[PDB]
Amino acid sequence: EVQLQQSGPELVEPGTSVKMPCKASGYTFTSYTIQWVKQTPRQGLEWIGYIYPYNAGTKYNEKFKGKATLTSDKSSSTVYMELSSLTSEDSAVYYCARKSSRLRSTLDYWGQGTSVTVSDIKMTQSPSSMHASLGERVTITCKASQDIRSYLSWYQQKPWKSPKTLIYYATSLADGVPSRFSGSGSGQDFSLTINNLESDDTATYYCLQHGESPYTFGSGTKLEIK
Amino acid sequence: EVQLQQSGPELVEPGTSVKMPCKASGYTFTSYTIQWVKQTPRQGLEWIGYIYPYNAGTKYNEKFKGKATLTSDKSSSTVYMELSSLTSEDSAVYYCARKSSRLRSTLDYWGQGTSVTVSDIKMTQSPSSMHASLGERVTITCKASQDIRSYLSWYQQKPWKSPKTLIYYATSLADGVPSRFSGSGSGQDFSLTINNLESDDTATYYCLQHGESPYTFGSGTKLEIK
Amino acid sequence: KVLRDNIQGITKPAIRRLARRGGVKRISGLIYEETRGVLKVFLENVIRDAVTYTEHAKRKTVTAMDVVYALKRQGRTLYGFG
Amino acid sequence: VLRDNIQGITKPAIRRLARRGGVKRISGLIYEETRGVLKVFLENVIRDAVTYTEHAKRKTVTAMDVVYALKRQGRTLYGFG
Amino acid sequence: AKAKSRSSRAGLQFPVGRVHRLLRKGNYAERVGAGAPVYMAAVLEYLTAEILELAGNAARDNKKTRIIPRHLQLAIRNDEELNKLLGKVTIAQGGVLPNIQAVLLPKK
Amino acid sequence: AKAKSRSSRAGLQFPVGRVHRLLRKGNYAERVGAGAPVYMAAVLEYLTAEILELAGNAARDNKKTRIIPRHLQLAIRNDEELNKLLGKVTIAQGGVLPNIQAVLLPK
Amino acid sequence: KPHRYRPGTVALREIRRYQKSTELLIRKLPFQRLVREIAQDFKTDLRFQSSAVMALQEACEAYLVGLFEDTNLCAIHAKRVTIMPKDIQLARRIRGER
Amino acid sequence: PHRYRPGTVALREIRRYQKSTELLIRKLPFQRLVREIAQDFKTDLRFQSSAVMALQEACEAYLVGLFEDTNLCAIHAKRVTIMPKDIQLARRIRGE
Amino acid sequence: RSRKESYSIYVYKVLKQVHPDTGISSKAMGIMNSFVNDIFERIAGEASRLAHYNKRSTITSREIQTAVRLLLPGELAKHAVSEGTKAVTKYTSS
Amino acid sequence: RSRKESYSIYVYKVLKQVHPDTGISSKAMGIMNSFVNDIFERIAGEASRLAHYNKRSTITSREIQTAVRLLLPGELAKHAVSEGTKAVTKYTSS
DNA sequence: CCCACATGCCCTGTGTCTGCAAGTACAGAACTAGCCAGACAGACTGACCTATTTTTGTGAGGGGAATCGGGAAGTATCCATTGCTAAGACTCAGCAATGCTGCAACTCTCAGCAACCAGCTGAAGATCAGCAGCCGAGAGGCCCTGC
DNA sequence: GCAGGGCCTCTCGGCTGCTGATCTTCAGCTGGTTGCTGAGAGTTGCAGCATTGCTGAGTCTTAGCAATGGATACTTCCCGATTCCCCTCACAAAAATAGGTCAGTCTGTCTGGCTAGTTCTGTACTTGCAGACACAGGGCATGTGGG
Repeated sequence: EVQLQQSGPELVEPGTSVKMPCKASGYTFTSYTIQWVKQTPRQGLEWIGYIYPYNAGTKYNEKFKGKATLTSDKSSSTVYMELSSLTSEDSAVYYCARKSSRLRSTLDYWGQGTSVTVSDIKMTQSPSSMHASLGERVTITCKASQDIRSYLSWYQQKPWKSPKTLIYYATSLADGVPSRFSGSGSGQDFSLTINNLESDDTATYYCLQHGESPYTFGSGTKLEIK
Repeated sequence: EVQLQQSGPELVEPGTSVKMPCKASGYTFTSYTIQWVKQTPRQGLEWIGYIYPYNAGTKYNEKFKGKATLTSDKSSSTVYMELSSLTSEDSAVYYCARKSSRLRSTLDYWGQGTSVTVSDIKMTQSPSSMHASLGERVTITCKASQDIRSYLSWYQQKPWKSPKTLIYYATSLADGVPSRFSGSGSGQDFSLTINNLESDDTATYYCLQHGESPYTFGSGTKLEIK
Repeated sequence: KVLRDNIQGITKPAIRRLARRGGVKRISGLIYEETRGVLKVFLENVIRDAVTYTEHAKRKTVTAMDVVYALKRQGRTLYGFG
Repeated sequence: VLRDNIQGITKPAIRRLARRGGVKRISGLIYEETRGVLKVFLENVIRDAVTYTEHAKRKTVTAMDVVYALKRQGRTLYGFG
Repeated sequence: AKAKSRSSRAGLQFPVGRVHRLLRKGNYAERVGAGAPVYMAAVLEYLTAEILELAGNAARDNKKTRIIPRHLQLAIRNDEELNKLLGKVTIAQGGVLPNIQAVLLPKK
Repeated sequence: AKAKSRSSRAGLQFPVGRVHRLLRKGNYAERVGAGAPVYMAAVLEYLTAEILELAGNAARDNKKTRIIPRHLQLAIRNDEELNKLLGKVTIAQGGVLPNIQAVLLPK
Repeated sequence: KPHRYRPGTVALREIRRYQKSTELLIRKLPFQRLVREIAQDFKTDLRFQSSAVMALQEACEAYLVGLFEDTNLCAIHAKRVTIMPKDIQLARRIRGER
Repeated sequence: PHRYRPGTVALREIRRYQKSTELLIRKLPFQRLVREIAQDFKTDLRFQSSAVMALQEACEAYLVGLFEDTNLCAIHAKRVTIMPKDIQLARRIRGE
Repeated sequence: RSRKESYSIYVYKVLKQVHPDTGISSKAMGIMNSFVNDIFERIAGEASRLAHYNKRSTITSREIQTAVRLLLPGELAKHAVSEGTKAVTKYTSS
Repeated sequence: RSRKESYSIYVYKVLKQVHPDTGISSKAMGIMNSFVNDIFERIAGEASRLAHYNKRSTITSREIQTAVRLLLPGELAKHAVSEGTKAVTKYTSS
């Protein structure tokens, strides 16, 4: 039902500007904020900012102010992000994802991604890479920098696909996620546990905190199966 | 609080038209109809019609259609009555009186009257005139023609003054009327009884039906004290 | 069965008739899509509460009484169906 | 006995109410209309408040009576009980 | 002693006993007074009598010998107090009051 | 045995016992179930926690260490769902949201 | 030359015709299909009473007629006789729906 | 001497009064009006100090909410000056 | 069946008392039933709220009269109060 | 002189658990008490109406959950249902 | 200003048809008559908290004079809606088959009430330091006028 | 578009007050435990009613056209609103004081809920019948396009 359509790859000359849409459908457009995430292989996922279509309110990351500017179009149910003065360190995949105004809620639905190429609290994931069989138990830790009151989420990203939400509020299962995945912990120590594995469970797992104004993702954990 | 101002006497040339105001105050002007009553020594009180300010709806006596025309002005809370083609048989005192849209209610407040001089159910009052002492008991009868289901009122008119309501619904005391007056009866037989008399009880007592569309007053009963 | 795109069954003359009963003399051409959207929003809001009542009563059939309660809790009391 | 205190709602006060309402230019006939609507609202609320205070067999109108009078007209007020 | 209905005792046509049972079984108060059902029946009977009489007058003015939702709606909407009482109430098959704005009529 | 509050049993801060007493003495039904006061206490605590957290964030943005009716009003009015829930509610000394129409602004 | 009524005459005729009757102005089968299509998003394999569908239709048509009355009022305020989506939005936003 | 063009001071006042929370009607006149209105329903009445305050907050909130709709109607009619006809239209659409 | 228990016969009695020759249709009967139920619920809820505000445990004719005053507009309240007082007095007189 | 019985000590505990360092004023305290009372009455009344409609006599967590679903909008209802279900499950285990 | 001919919607008619009004068994709820025990009423009493007062200093409101700028009335174009035709098409109203669901009407246990008890929670009421309001002097923002 | 002279805030800072977060004590409401019973679950089996299909007669939608009217732009004027200054007058804050009200505690009664019995009113079903819907036709207001 909920879909967040985006545009295709954008080849762009350095020094110019690019604007991409985040047309949304299947839900009340004004009741959910639209957050924007950039992903580079150098530094993984990074949070740019969000726009609240209800009152056109925005909030940007400290390091992304000026570079990015967010606008909303309530008539067409579309949200744009504009990047100005495109530097060489701007070639990445930009994801727009939906998030409710509730402090407990997280990024539940994402866009397929827009590949743009130009011609605080640190969250530490202890296992950088892991290997396991088809019926084993694995566990990922997301040791935090400061105290976040259970405001942590877990995402699963298949290769060249948008992330999928598994856990929110550090313990609650997402919509449609099987009971195999189970999160735990509060404060500064968090954990993700996958009960019995499959060939499908091969992906990279991220942990995101939204307890304070700049949202920070985890380093990532590439999981190998057999 | 509730007061219905009118104009003074108006000497008028025959064959012309006259408009008199009924400016109202002290109540919600739109929630009550304004009824118009003409009084001649020849035929006593007669009913012309009413206007409902809430929806500008009117209803006229069949003998008064065309002769009279009623309009309302919600801005100044004023009701006007127009008499067209003024014939010599138009010299009378015209009263405007308030009446709620409730079928039980009757003409509670009246205007002072405007003296205009040009240069069915028959309701029978048994005693045409009566005499009594300072402390006796008297009874007036208002035998009706057809069946009116308790929709009958009693009025007291001092000479050269507007009528004052005493009884409505054939039994209910009016507002401020002492308990000496007591009405009774239903169907076709009605009675008004004043328990103990006073020197200020000398007046003419009328009875009005409003069970059917043309309202008809009683012939009148002149009461003399000592 | 699966229904698809039934908001267009509220035809242009039907909206015209509703406007005429509403006392409207001249109707713009963009009024019809706006009216369809408004009607869809209203119907969704009412039917959500009706279905909530129906599933609380542990039934599979939506009843006129459930519709009446759903309307009543939105300040839109309806006389004639219960 | 108090007479004609609706004129105590001065023109600057109505201007301030409009400014808080986001109104930039105010016509000269707005003030009488505002006084009328304020009087209608106040009568409607005070009638219910007095009805409550006289059902309670009291002769002092209380903030709780005012709150109930507002609440039964769809104007719920937080902060007075 | 022969049974006398409370409706007959109070001179009403609405059921004082049924109204009392509905007041008791509706979770309104811990206990219900004796005269409260009588007062409730009287008020309800007066209201339905007024509405029905106005609707019957409308039906007679329409040259009809039977009250329908159109006559009920006409009676309710042509009276300011009944309109205020039933402002947020929809009457099925009642229609609307005939009303056209003045500026929509032809000038001459 | 030693007394254990139902709030402690359910891990709540709101009084399950008081909520049960208010449901029983409020003339809502003939009987009240065991888990109904727990459910109501949980829902009420969640709602007040959400409102208080938003109000505290607004107060921190305003560089204040206390929550006032202005902060409560800002928190409620800046949220779509909270505004829908409290649309017909007046907050004393809460003011209004700063909003000027575009056409009123000078060129 | 064939007879032709000037624009507005038939409009007032239809206003008088439809402000006097009580029938439902939307077709029953299209409205029922719309209702079932909307309900599919809440629970699958639902069933509706015919009286439930009729109650929904009466409520929806009353709501639309009242909204069109308010829209006409706003359009007349704007010194027009043509109702516009801006008038619809103004009426809905003053009513408290937007 | 310095003079601001018509509109600048008005916008400054809009920004000033949309930021504060104090009551905008004088307490003594509002209280006098409240007692005068109450005289029509019950003689020799009595008011708590907080009942009048609650009435004042309710009235001011109602007036601000009505002025917002009045401004919306004025803008719809392609003006910037609010008029009694906009007030009446706002009340009529609200259902008062 | 389960004894749907409407107000139809009472409404018909009132109709035959006010308009002896006028009938009624089934749809108008249902609308009148809905009206009676709605008004009963409104007044009963208001009376219960009054009792709870005043820390009473019983609903009395005073509660019903105050609820009638609060809910009915203008002369409707006056006439309904008169009818209720008359009926209560007659019932008390047995 | 008689146990006004507000929600102040509970709301202060919630405040100290969500924002440990900021306080609250008396006016905001009263506003929060009013909010809690209002929401309590709304949910309880809706649950009572549900029980009456379904011909029951007891208010259960199912009634409370349905009332919460009907009265709260969007994600508010979902998170409140989650919190209530979690609390009930924790309480059942004692 | 006054005529059309042409059409609309209103009134009048008998033939028909569905829906309302009336008669019966029949069962369930209401009335009666005790009896019981509690919620509320009548007459105390302390005692807040409302109201009518006097005084003071100052902040707001009111009445004016002038000028800008917005709203109102008038014009002239154009684009967008109504009115109409005939062609497709989707709705309706009637029939009849099936599987589904919403009940009714009996069992029983398990949950909730009730009513007693002690003891721990939460209220009223003192006391106090820290945050928020104030004053005042200082920075940069934007407005207005001139160029 | 660009520069310079008021005057108007957000921003500091340092005080001073009063309001919040705290500790103390008690009085009353909650929990623990027992034992009881009545409500709601669980499972049968019935009758109803929602579904889906099929037909085919008719009314209602749609599309395309052509040509009137109304909406929206523009300009000009003039009217009614803003700003500002001054002055005066009402508000607010204060300390007070009295008489009126509200509320609290006891006590005695009358009125409500609870019960078990009996009958009579209300419902449900089934009936004939006539208010009102049909279609079919005279006869009148006003229609739009003449003259």
